[PDB]
Amino acid sequence: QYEVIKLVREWDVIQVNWVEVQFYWLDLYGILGEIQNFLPLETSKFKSLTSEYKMITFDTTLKLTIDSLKMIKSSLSTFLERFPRFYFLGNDDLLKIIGHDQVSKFMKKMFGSIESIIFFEDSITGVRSVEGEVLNLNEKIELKDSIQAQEWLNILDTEIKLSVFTQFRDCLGQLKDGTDIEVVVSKYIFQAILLSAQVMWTELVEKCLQTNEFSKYWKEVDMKIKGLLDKLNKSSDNVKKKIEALLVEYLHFNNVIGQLKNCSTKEEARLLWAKVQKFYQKNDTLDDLNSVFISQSGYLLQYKFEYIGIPERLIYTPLLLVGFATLTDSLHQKYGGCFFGPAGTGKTETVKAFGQNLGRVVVVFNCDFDYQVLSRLLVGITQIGAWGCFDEFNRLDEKVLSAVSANIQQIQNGLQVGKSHITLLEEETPLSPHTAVFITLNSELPENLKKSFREFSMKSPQSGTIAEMILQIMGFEDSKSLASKIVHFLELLSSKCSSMNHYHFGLRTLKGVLRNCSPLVSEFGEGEKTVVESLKRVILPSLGDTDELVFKDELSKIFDSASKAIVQCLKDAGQRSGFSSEEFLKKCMQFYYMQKTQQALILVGKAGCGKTATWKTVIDAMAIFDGHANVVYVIDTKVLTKESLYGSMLKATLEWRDGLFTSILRRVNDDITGTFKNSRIWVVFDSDLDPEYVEAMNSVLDDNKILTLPNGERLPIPPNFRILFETDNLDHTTPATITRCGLLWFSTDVCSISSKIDHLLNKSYEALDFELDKLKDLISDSFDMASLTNIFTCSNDLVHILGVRTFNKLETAVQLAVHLISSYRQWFQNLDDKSLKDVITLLIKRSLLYALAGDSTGESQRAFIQTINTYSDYSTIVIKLSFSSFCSEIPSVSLEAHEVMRPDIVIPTIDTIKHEKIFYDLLNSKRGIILCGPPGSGKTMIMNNALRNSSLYDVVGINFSKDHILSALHRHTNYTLLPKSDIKNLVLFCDEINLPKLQNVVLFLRQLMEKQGFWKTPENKWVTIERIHIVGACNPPTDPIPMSERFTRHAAILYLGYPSGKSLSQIYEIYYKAIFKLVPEFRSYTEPFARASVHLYNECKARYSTGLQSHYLFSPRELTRLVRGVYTAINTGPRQTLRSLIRLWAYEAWRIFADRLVKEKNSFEQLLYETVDKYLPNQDLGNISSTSLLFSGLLSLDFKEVNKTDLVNFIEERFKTFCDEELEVPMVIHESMVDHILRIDRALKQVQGHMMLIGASRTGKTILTRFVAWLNGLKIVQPKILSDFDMILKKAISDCSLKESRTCLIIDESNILETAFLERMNTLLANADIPDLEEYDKLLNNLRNKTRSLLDTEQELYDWFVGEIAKNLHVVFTICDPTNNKSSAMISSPALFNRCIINWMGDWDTKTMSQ
Amino acid sequence: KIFSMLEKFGQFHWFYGISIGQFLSCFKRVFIKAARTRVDEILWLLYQEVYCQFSTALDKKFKMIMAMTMFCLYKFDIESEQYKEAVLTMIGVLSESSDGVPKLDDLRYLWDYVTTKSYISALNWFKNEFFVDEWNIADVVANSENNYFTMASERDVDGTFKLIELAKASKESLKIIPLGSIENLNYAQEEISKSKIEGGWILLQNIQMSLSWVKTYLHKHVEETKAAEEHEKFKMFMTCHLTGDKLPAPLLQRTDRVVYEDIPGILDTVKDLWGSQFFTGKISGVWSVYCTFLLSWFHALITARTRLVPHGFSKKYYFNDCDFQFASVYLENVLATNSTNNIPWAQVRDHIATIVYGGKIDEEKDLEVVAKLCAHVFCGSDNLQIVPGVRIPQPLLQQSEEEERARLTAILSNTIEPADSLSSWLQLPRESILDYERLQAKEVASSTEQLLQE
Ligand SMILES: Nc1ncnc2c1ncn2[C@@H]1O[C@H](COP(=O)(O)OP(=O)(O)OP(=O)(O)O)[C@@H](O)[C@H]1O
Ligand SMILES: Nc1ncnc2c1ncn2[C@@H]1O[C@H](COP(=O)(O)OP(=O)(O)O)[C@@H](O)[C@H]1O
Ligand SMILES: Nc1ncnc2c1ncn2[C@@H]1O[C@H](COP(=O)(O)OP(=O)(O)O)[C@@H](O)[C@H]1O
Ligand SMILES: Nc1ncnc2c1ncn2[C@@H]1O[C@H](COP(=O)(O)OP(=O)(O)O)[C@@H](O)[C@H]1O
Ligand SMILES: [Mg+2]
Repeated sequence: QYEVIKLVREWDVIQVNWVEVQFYWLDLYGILGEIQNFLPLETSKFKSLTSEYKMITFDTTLKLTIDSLKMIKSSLSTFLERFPRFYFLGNDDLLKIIGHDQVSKFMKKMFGSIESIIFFEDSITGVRSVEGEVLNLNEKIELKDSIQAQEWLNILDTEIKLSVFTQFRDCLGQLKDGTDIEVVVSKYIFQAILLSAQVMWTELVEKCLQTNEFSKYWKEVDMKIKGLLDKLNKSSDNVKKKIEALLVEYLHFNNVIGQLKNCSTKEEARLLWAKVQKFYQKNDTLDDLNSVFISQSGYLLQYKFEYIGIPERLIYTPLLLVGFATLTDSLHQKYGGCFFGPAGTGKTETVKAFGQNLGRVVVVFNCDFDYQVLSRLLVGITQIGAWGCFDEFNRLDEKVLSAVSANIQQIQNGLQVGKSHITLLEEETPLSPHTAVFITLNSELPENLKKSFREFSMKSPQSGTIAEMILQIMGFEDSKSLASKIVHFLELLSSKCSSMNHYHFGLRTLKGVLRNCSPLVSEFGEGEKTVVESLKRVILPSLGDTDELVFKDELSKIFDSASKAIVQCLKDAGQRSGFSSEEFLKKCMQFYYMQKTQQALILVGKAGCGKTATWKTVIDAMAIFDGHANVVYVIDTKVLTKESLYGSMLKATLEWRDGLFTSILRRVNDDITGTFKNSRIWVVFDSDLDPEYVEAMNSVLDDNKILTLPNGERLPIPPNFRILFETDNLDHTTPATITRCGLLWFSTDVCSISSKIDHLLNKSYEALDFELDKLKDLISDSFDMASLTNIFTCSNDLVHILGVRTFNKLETAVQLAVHLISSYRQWFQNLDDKSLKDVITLLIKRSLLYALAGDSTGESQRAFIQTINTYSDYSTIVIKLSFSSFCSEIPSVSLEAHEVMRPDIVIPTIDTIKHEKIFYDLLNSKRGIILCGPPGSGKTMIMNNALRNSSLYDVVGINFSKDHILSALHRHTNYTLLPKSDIKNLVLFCDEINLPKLQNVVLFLRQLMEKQGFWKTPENKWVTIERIHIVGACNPPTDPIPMSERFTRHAAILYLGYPSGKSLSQIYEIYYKAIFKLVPEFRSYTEPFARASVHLYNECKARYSTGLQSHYLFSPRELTRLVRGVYTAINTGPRQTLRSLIRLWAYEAWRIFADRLVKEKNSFEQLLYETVDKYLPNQDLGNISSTSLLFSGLLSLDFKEVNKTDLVNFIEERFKTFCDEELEVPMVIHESMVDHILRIDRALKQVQGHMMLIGASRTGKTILTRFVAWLNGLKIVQPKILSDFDMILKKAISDCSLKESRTCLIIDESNILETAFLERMNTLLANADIPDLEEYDKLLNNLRNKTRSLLDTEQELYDWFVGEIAKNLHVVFTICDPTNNKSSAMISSPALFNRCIINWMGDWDTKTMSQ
Repeated sequence: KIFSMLEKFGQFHWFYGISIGQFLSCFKRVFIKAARTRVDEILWLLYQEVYCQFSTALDKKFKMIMAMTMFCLYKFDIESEQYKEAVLTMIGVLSESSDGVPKLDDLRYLWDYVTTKSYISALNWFKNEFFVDEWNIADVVANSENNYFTMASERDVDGTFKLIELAKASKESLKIIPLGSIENLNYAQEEISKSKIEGGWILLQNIQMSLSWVKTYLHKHVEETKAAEEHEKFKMFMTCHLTGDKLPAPLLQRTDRVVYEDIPGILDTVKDLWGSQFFTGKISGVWSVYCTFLLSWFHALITARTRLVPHGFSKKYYFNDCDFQFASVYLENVLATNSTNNIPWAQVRDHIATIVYGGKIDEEKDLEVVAKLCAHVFCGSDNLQIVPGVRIPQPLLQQSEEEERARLTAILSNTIEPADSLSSWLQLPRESILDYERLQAKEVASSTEQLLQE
């Protein structure tokens, strides 16, 4: 329970609905309650809901809240009758409007043409258009407190209508009295002047049509066009818009009159005059609002006198007039108009223009936007009588498509019948006879909707005439030639260029070019130069290199025409920040011109082309050029959720909590310090273009420039606040944002490989803290670009795991070389120049080796060593300075017999020391490290060894899956974020990095490595990281999810190959010595067993490849398993002999290697006999057949070879006891089952032994596993089959841990149903357990109680718990018919394959089936 | 083998599948009702009954293919080998896949048909010399115990009037209830309930318009019930469209399926348009009836040309009665508002060929051909030949509406349509229609070869 006072403190304590009502009431009391007398019926409803709200503030109370919501909805429904424009607004918007004193910005939604209301002393005097045009009422409406909201809204709407009528009548009276248009244009609104000019034009053409003359009125309208064109430049902005939008209509008049004059016959002229729209006026009717009607092709429509302002006016073309006449013919019989064709043909604009020409504001719908807004808008339009244009109607969802098609069919039926009332939204709504419905299409209309409409197809309109008259509007001398040239260029651009998905060259991009040419033509002057420069600045940023070549060639072909201070500023900014080219200069100028002309851009190109460098250097050049103080923000979009990015409001309480972008916009809009007068603020969104993330700023990117927030707030975007998007590709992007936002395309790299090598070194020295200058000169002279370019080009021939370009690994090379040279600083003052040169060259050689050859095989590494040396293999530098070898650093280790079973013990070979030293070198360089290789090769092992034996780094234990790391990191770091230790750094061990599925966490790692920090989600603040590094290990190309180069580019990639035969022989020789210290009398045989083991391993690797069966994968982990099995056999056996030892080795090798085989077993028997004969020629070896090698401890106290008869008699007795005590199955007992159960028992006795069984159905794998489990005393658990799987796994772990219960878990293939279960068991089987699956604190305290009954830091506690849960848990996976996709995914999964032992029971043979 | 051929028919289109119980019922209908012996007479009766039962579920191409495949299957087992070689040779010549003179009494007439390039006559050779029976709509409805019928047809072709004629001939009342809105759905539900509880025929137009009703309501209606109540002369009908979205397959399997073909009689559809027009308006009969006559002719030549997909048009368009209505109201308006009787036929020509009849059209050549047809029809000259057989005089200034209506009806009635109505009347070259017939023959014969090779 919280504290109530409207405002609620500590809300995180039916309650959801209650606090939703609380938030709605907070808004209601803040707007109406605390502006109230403007709604008396709503005031009575407010009082009733106040009584109910004070009553509640529980089933009756919830019913009262639902009744209050229904009462508010019914109050809006009553506000429909008496007003019907709130349907453009939501419920909360309608409430805040009925809450015009200090309220605005919502009239654009309901009217569509007005922006603000002009007031004077609590009285309405006029409205202001969106484009700034000023409207003056005929009579000022006096506003009083007691007038209702709907009442003054209605009187304002009627006053607007009557004022437009009055101004039109006055304009027509002035025009008929000989006053020219350039005198009346400065008084009244554009709509009235437009209607008067249109009516006067119609009357004059009709009057001169009765006889045959046209040249008089043609010359008159030409002179009027010239007068308007002369007056345009000497006018204000609103007057400029008025003169432009009237001069386009005067060009239309001149076009019509010129077409009429050229007609040979009067019948042809009458035809063409019937084809053109006509504007008449009736002088008999007393009703003022219907005094003007519409004539087109004989049919008649009526004017409605609605305010339009000065919207963008379509240029009049013959296709436009044909569409107008088609809509006229459809609407005459009360039908609707349907349009279809290719995209970018002007369907929505011709519908908008047809509505605009009749003086009615159409309502335009866009589709991608649910059913409720569609139904509400349709009801509002049918009540008002407006018109409601369904854009991308084919793109709507099928269910809402059927619903809105039924609604449109009902509307058309009402229009055909002429019904007074329409039944829509289960209510009898008044149906005006002035309504209309229009649909535009790109498939076709549904047939039930097709039958009631008129489908009309348009092509691309006469873009030549459109461009000509647009150029004529702005005042170009030769509009027609330039228009023909530019439309020809756009056609050739759409024809010749590549079919890239963002190459759009329709009419919209041409209109954008013409729009953007205006400041450029003011700055440079009219002609071909201004249009070619606008064309360059619009089209060049989005083209590729060959696209740029075609663009340049064609532009030079057709067009005749072919600021040094800003160049100097870019050069100075690049020199100051350390960046460093013709391509870089071209991209800098392109971005400069876009940021001069466009307010929003997207940055895209190949990874590491210099996009961040480009925009950072242009922003610094803007700082030094314009003098503006520059602040820059870089945001990674996908690391945070969209709700966290744009302001997280909990839907439970509907309470607004600010986001980081929301906080940035609030700081921008508030402007507390006032520095914004000369400040341009930049937020760069550096991640891929998610349509869901980017569509929240659709109004921001467009001309609206207003941010739409979920709570209804509207924070403006100033012109100096520009948004950038850094991405890699345009795969998941709609063409709407592509044409809407400027696109800068980095086709290839900027080269500058000589210039690149200096920035890395300079920032390396800048990141640090007489000899410094000398070492800098030595490094710079050693970095000879002539040899380095050849080495880099030759480096591409090697195979690279996680293939990253050579231009993107130079960071690792330079950082490592600089760190290595800086590490030897104190031993530089007492040595000659030649030895310094040799040492520096050798260190650079090592850094280049480990950068350009890390991700290659050992053979490829040696090949690159040889080639680079011709341009040693294990060269090193030891503590004067001298050249030495890696081989001399190998130590010697002598472990105990029981120390073999510990997995954390490695044996230091040459490659182990080499990998550990370079891992230290790269870690101390503060660079990310990724090690790749086949499973079992020793990546995780070498990282744990390098991290445990060092006094400079600590270990964080994090486990990954398909679906965090920072959660455990919060318990090891201190808040800037610092490591808890003041000496050792902290490094992030992130294992199984391929496991997350596409990805947020990989981009979080990229954010931590690149920008060296992250944004705190609940606090919306930037924290910088000081001493945390990131490492990982996977093999991407062999995984049955490739990563973005933008992440792996910031990390060093090294390949970790399999140990050689000699290395394996040495390490397992030491293992054999350790286990043979138990039986010292046979210590002289250590070498033959080791050589036999490694030879058998490589033979099994070469023979039984994965190309035969999927699970035929052999890795040196099997050898460790074999040695551990041999140790467990020796330690739990009697005094053995040489024959006993060789038979034990043969049995264990057979069990480890051959148990995956189903002929193959005979081949393995032959191989075992061959290896025994070749390597161990001992007397009476034998015991290599399947039935000749039976080892078990089921008969006595120790492990030894057994005879068949006693074993089978004992197992029959135990099985009859099992049948008498456990479930009874009529099982026939045969030799293969005895062999299988022997191997299962020898697998189950091993600590942390997990297993999975492959075989055909009804082979008996589960029943034999259950029998051996009962025989071996384990506790059986059967999954009674995500929440259930999680709880049964938690129950198994808790029962195993808190009660010390040794469990055998039998998981069948039928149990798994989704990939989440597979991921859960993959996590559980990868390490010992999955702790992720107040409960955590309860488990921790029970863990402490158990530990004290049976260690202070959480690390040792966690390790002890892991060892306990590993020792007492075994899991068995029963899987059958591996041809199944789910079964194949389970087997081939890397997490479950490595830990479990693979058992192929296979199908029955002839002999076993015989007995 | 014939069941395999019918399954391969069902493989081509969604509407052409068959069940097995229907096939067994058709087989037992052979015996429930001498070719040199008794067993061969049984086999002949089996083939004839099966063909007449399964021929009306197909269009002209599939039923003609089925007829010729069944004839080949009969002849290839009873007749000798040289007959099979000659048949495959002539079929390969028909599909332009094989060349060679056949090895030569009925086959002489077949060769005469083939060398004359009269391919539909070659199909009639099969259908007449072998089969001696054909089934119409009345034969289908009379010879079936089912109560559901699906009568599909191509767009711009409807056979509702055929079912009305059948119901009038059956002395049974037909209820025509179109769909398209939720009110229409409620009306259909209450009407079908009233029919199922009391009786009387119900016919639903375009249930594909209510394909949502198909998957949810109709599926729960017809599949979740047995045979309906055995009322006297009480049945339920349904119609659909072949060219659109597929309906639910089990609903097809649970009903007898009929495909209705077109009626492209140009004079017949002029008569159908003229006889259904109740002439009334501000302009009684001085020019409105003449303009309606010209518009009926124009709609006839434009709705018959759309049947020839690759030659008459460049794409299968669909013109319907709404286009006729809007053209009629435009003609009424231009005639009413221009009483000087110097009627601007250019306005009518342009408004028909750009907005009224040129709206749904996309290609330029099809706009050109519609403009050509409208210019030929709406030329407005003193004497015009709407077809090479009929000449239409303009109305004189001394008649009423009744005299002019009777005169135009008499001009319509005495006309006899020639056999080349699709060629001579639509102003098309005979070479183009011959090439279209050749392409149809090649498609049919290639489908037959593909059927017979498996
Ligand atoms: N003149 C230059 N030529 C080439 N590269 C340069 C130059 N100057 C600096 N660089 C380096 O090029 C790098 C290019 O990084 P870039 O921003 O293009 O990478 P990205 O992965 O595509 O994107 P982001 O880093 O924004 O996520 C810069 O980080 C900088 O260190
Ligand atoms: N008279 C005109 N003058 C200039 N541009 C036009 C004109 N008519 C149409 N357009 C162009 O047509 C585009 C409208 O695209 P449209 O074909 O309506 O696509 P959609 O139907 O998906 O909205 C506009 O961007 C505009 O540039
Ligand atoms: N040089 C080596 N010395 C000892 N053991 C090694 C060596 N190289 C690889 N191994 C074996 O490789 C296995 C580790 O491989 P890997 O799967 O990468 O690590 P983990 O098993 O910890 O996930 C260990 O079981 C170890 O026995
Ligand atoms: N010796 C045997 N070998 C194979 N199947 C047997 C044997 N004895 C009994 N069965 C049958 O096998 C069934 C148990 O097999 P089970 O292991 O559950 O199959 P799966 O191997 O597919 O899991 C019993 O119901 C029994 O009928
Ligand atoms: Mg591991």
